[PDB]
Amino acid sequence: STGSATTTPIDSLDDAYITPVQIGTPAQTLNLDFDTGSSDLWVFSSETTASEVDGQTIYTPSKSTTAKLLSGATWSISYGDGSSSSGDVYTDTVSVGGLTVTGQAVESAKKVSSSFTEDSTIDGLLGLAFSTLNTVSPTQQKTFFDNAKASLDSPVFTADLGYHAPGTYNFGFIDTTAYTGSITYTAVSTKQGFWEWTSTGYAVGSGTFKSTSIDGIADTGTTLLYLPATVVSAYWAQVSGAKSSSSVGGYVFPCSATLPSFTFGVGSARIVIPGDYIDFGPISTGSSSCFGGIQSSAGIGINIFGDVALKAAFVVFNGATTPTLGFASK
Repeated sequence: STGSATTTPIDSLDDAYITPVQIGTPAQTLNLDFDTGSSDLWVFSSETTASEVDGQTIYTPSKSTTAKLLSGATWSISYGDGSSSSGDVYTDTVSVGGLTVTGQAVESAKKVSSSFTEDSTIDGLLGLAFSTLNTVSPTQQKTFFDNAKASLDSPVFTADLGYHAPGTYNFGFIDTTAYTGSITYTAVSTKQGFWEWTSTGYAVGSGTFKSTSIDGIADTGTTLLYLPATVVSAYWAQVSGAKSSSSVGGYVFPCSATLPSFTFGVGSARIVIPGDYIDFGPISTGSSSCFGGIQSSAGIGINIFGDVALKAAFVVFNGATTPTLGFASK
């Protein structure tokens, strides 16, 4: 089997992407944030504290003939950005782009933090990291991909995120029309539960490539590119007037600037992030200070190849017995 679904930016900045997911019988379609940095499929629901729902579409398990309470199971998750959610668990039928999993754990939120409430466009998350990170207790549950894997034509999924435009998540096949040149594959460590890999270096604009190992994660659920402070300083030094602002929370730059590209290495291959991908717009409405899309990972504890990086590539998440990651230009 295979699946193919379009993923759509939630706003004009590509802060996140939503993908429609069918849950239950008859189908209830919710727009979920596919997150290769976490491993829980959770949804706003009829159980979510009413004051914490503001415009989201909810899953109502009592209206699904295939929903079953997973007795005694609870979940609770905290994300890198400080947001969180928790609740109980149902199993139900879940379909993405025509690919169906029966008995998928659907984690129903009883509580969500303010950032979730305040974002009316995201109805929940669909985790695509390794199932070892799943938070369900006392019996850990499998991700949608882990459950689908054996049925897929090939044990892979691909992320093809758009810049200010829709893109695609495919399951079970590699669309050879969706990228240019070849796909370069690189080793993955699953030791921390992430799609963790080592970039071979970087360049700023038309500058020379610096060969240096940068360990980080491929994370579709993180907006920006978070890299070591040395790398990030070298980038922003090429933008007149750019500075790190503790009050704003990172590097800002004059909105009048033209940003240089940023290149990262994948083995001997190179992925180029155009400068415009690094512009996250005014820090507040009407400001002439703009927020940068490359930020320091210092104090995160890990480097993160988030959407800024991934949307410059066609990315293969290869879930073979020994997982790997592939990157192609597009």
